[PDB]
Amino acid sequence: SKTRYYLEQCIPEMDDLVEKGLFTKNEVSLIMKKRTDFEHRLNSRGSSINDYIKYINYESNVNKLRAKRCKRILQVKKTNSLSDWSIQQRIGFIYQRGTNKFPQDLKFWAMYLNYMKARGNQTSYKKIHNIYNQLLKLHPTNVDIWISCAKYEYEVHANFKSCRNIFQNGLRFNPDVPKLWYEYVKFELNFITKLINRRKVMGLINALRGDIALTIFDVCMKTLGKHYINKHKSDSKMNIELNKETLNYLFSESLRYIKLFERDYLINHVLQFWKNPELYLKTVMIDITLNIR
Amino acid sequence: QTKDKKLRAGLKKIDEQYKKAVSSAAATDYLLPESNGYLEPENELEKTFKVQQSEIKSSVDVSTANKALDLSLKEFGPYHIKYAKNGTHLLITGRKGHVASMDWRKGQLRAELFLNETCHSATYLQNEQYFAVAQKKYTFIYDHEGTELHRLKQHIEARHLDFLPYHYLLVTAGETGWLKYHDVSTGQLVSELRTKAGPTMAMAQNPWNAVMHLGHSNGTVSLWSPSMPEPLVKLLSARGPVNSIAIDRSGYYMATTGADRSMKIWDIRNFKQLHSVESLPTPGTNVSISDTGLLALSRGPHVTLWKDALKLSGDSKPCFGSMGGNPHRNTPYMSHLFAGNKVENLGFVPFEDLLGVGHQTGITNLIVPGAGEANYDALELNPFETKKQRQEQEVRTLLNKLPADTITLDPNSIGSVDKRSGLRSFLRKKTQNVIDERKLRVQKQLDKEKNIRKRNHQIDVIEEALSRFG
Amino acid sequence: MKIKTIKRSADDYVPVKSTQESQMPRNLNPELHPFERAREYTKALNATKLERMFAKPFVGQLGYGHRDGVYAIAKNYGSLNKLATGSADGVIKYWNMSTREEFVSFKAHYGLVTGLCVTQPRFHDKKPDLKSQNFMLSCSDDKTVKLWSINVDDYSNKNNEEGLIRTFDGESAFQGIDSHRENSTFATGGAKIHLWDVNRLKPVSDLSWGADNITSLKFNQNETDILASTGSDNSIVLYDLRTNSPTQKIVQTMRTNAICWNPMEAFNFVTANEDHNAYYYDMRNLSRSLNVFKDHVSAVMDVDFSPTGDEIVTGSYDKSIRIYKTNHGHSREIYHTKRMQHVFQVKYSMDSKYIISGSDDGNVRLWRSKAWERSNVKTTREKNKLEYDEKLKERFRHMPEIKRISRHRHVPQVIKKAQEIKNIELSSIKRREANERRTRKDMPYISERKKQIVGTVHKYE
Amino acid sequence: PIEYLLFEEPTGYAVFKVKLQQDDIGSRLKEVQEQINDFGAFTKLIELVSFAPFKGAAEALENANDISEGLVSESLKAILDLNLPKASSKKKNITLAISDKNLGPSIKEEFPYVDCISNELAQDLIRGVRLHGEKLFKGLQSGDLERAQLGLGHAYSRAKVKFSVQ
Amino acid sequence: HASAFTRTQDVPQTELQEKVDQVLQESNDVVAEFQEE
Repeated sequence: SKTRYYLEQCIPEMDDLVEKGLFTKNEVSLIMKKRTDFEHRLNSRGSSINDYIKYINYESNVNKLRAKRCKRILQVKKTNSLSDWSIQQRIGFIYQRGTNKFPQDLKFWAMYLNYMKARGNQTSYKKIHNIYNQLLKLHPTNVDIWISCAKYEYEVHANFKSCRNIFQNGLRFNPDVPKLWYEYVKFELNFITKLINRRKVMGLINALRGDIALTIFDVCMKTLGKHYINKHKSDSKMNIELNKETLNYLFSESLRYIKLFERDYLINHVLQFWKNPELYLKTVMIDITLNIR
Repeated sequence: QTKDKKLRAGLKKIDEQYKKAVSSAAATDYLLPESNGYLEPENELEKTFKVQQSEIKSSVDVSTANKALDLSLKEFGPYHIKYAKNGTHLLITGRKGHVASMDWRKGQLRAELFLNETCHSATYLQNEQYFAVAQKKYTFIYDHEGTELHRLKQHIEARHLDFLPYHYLLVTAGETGWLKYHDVSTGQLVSELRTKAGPTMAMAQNPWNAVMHLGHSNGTVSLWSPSMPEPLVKLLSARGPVNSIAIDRSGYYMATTGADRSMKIWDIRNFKQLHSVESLPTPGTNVSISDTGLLALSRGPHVTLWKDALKLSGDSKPCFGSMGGNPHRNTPYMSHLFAGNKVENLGFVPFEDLLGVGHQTGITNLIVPGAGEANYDALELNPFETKKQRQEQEVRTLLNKLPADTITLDPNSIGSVDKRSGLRSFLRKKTQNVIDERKLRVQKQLDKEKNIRKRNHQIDVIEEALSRFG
Repeated sequence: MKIKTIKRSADDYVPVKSTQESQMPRNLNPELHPFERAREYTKALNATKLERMFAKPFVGQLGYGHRDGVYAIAKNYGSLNKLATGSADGVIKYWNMSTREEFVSFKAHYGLVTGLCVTQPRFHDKKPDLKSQNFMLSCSDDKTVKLWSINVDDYSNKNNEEGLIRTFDGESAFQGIDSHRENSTFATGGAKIHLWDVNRLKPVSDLSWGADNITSLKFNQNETDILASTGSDNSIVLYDLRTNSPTQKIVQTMRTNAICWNPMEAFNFVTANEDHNAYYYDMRNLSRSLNVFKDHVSAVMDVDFSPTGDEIVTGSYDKSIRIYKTNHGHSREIYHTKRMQHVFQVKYSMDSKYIISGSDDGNVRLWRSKAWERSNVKTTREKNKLEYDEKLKERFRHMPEIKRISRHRHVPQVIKKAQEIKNIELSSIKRREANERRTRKDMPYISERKKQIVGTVHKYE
Repeated sequence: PIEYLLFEEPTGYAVFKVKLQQDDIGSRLKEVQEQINDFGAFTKLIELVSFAPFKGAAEALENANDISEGLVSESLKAILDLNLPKASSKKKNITLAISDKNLGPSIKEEFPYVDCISNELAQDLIRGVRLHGEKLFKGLQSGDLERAQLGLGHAYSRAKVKFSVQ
Repeated sequence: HASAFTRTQDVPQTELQEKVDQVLQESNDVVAEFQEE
């Protein structure tokens, strides 16, 4: 039925592949046998990610064999045929079906994304964005995938505005993640250093910059305090104890912000807001070591 | 071509749709799963008819060499072999009482019947389940365990029964000169025809046409249908009686063997015999056609297989030995001969490459490289069938069975188009007669007016002087 | 001596798992698939038998219905569930067909309702809510046009003003009504048709060929400035809005009870005509008719086009309702019940699947447009089998057995006997005309599409 | 036109996209109610698109209280902002199907381009979704729904009564 | 058909959005028989 439909979709590129002199009929028949096996194992009940991944692996191996055969038997880098994009379209369609049936597999989503980015020459910015929108709709509470899409866009296209909006949406969904706050501050400082080095090369050929990260830090500490209060919200002793646990949480986090950390001024604002026992001793030893620096 | 753009566009649209359909059929031909088997001599000294079943059994795999059987049951008479249409179940009927139906691949005996009444032939009718045997007098429909389901009474001395599965129709040619089409689904004698000529010696069905071919004592074959009580066609094939006939799966070629050491290869669709093998040392007992166009002949101790004898070339006429290796002589493709057995009958297996001969001691499957077609179709006939799938296909076929009168000479003939109280009662009869005479009178007047209109369509001195005096 | 035989990979043909579904190899060789015409003919025959066995046209009725017979029906062209029905008692109702219930029930007039329309007005004082309310426009017998709100629970984005937004007093008895769409401008046909604006209590313009009355109106769907009107000097008059004037008059033989434009051609319309007929007219060439629909035995009361634009449903003064195709000119199907009488209004639905039919026993029964297409969503296998059987029956439609079992529909005995009496009368008239043709020389061979037009005004050539 | 539909759940919100509509004239019919009841016929109508779970039980309690009072929550606003397509704010609004006429106007106020629907048809779709539950989640992780029901019910009731350790 | 990348309503919805936006705003036989038949 549906398997017959898919193999009939597979026919014409095999026709062109045997018509051009690079694959004999017995090889065609063996390829079609393995194709029928994989299509039935997919379409039946109880199919699995192992079946989809094995199908993808076999199709990639067939494409590599076709490439070696075209480079050897006639020594042309690219034939003017139908198959050369047909096999890649088949792999894309396999990935589409896999992510339509098992939309929980992070590993399969990552394999899809790395495949599309690796052949990203012929792919589309819009296609990667459609994949990322689908994945972010499905798993909105994965700071790993939020950071992954933002970091891809920042290191490939450096689209500061869109990466900023990506981080804003991710932080609207997950305020509870200091890893996400950490990476947003990292991106903001990377953007600031990029801008100031752009100004430096501009002066070669011919601070609000910190204050943005300071404001991010302030709203981070506020919402982190609120949400660690909400997690395990009772009398005066329990209130004081949860207050001290939240304080230790936030101040270990600000210590991590210092480890992330111009630099002296940012640390001054951090210790300022910290002031706003043993922790106080930690603050003053940070102060005397900064004065040493 | 006509000079009307509407008809031009319509016929061109139908033509391009037809072309798209046949090209998609060729695309399925690319999607075909398997490939046939071949036998090639590879040299000039080696000939294909010099091989042996022992050599081929050594040179092939273990599955086919385990499938190629040799059963010896020497107690009862020469056995008769019939496979199911699927190709999975076998049915042997001995000459005295032995009737066995066996799955034969997984090695399971479905039904064994000992009958002292001398049986002749038997067929799986619609599945492996129900099978019909012939007896000394009556015909018997048997269930799958071996129990007796029905004693068909009217089919008296049925010599050559055979079943045809789309119409669900059980032909029973016998001895008195007679032929009875009996529907097995409704359980009813549909047609009863008398054969004027004599005792019907041979019989086979044209499967594409689903019509019956009898071979009489005169030397003529005759093609019959369950509609009309005369034969559709009659062909003088040989002299004496016709021993056997076989018909290609395509329904194109017929092979007849007649007792005056004669063999004829006929074209059924055009009724010109392709040729006539006359060099026949002993009279041919049986003749079969495989699914791949391969011809099988049995003279009784000998069985001979020809490849490509069913075409129109002069080389396609089969011979029995070439002088110096003449390529324009059709040497026999593969031979075999037994010790002292007389082969009772023979039939190819449907979806493997074997032919089973039934002979005096038992059953033998000879391996052929290219006997049966490689890849079947699973919508029609499955050698792999679960029980629910089998019974569902049975109900489906019973739903879409074809009626009996459809059996004709041209299976496209359905599509044609043509333009095709006392005194009151007495006086009522009086006035009714008057009205009918009135109707006939006005009809005659209209006819007279039309005749004069047809005449207007097609249009001596003393006589001129007397012109207007009449 | 190179040999190779036919082996089967049993793991290929039968799968190693148990839950995996086995492969189904297919070889399309016509030598392998033998009986084309016979198999397809018997498939078409079983298809028609299953269709005649599964024909179940009646699906339900709309609540308790009205008291004194449904004489006005107006579907909602925008939405899908809402229609308005109007009894001859004076009460108008706004049915939700989804739950088969009402929204409100306005006892509206003293006299009969003579027309209904549903709409949305374009007020200049404010934009009224297109979404929380619908509006109805009832055209009375006692010289009144009343415009009503309906509170509608379609959308939930709010949370007064239930009934009778506005009234338009009149001079003559209003008899028909329709609303120029996209501009909210409604024309009412009384003794002379008036074009009214919603925000003007007096009739804005007068449209009148002569001083004869008008029975009904209808605007066209596309090119929406074209109006057509049926007047009781058995005359069809096309009116135009952008020139603000009558356009062309055709005088038939008998009075046309209804008219309906078609929504997919914009210049074809069908007229339900009292001589048992439905005449399918073009607009521009009014000297003939594009088609005739013939299978009634009493006065055709109402017609409607399917929104696909290919089928016409006609309800008659006889207690029956037929469905025709545009191409054939004969009844595809007839629906009838002992409980329905004098079907005075018929409206094909808006998604082209159902047929609402308001009879005069006070019931508004809705039927199926094909007696097989069930409402449930169907899997791809069954949908392919269903379209296959339909296409095959279409191909083998004209075989005698298929034609017999496809046309054998049970008709009530009164309609059957009236039809055969009508056939006897027509055959007798035909043989008298044949005898006159035999005798007399110069008689015109009148065409059966130009026969029923007494005279058009703007004699074009 | 029922393009998307919302569904509240004790473990968060789920936003589905409708593919094929049951026809709204035969919605009272035996066959359409039976294909709502059967699971394999429901997935031709409803596929999941987004599913955002609640962070903790206290956030779940506060969001359930806001749904009970009929207002919109921060997480709800975030989910709809991510999911719904921004069309023109004057014509061709995007259709969201919900279950509460009281929840309607707040959604409309927060998003002028969206249009809420709570019909008999929308209630039928939400009823089918509630019937099939975890089978519609395609393997996406959720808590035990019934354990979530018990916990949230007790927490919401203790909040509405003001139970006390005293 | 909205996405996670572009901003939807172009107005700050959270304190993060408004603060960073205002600071970036600052930063700008047989034969015979047969013949007989």
